[PDB]
Amino acid sequence: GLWSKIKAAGKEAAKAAAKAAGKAALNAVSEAV
Repeated sequence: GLWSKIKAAGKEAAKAAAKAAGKAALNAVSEAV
């Protein structure tokens, strides 16, 4: 059938921004308190 081509990259793409994004978020408000 097919051995895929862009799977490890995409699976790693979204798996990073989402977390790294909310990261600076907590540090932001947690710094204003």
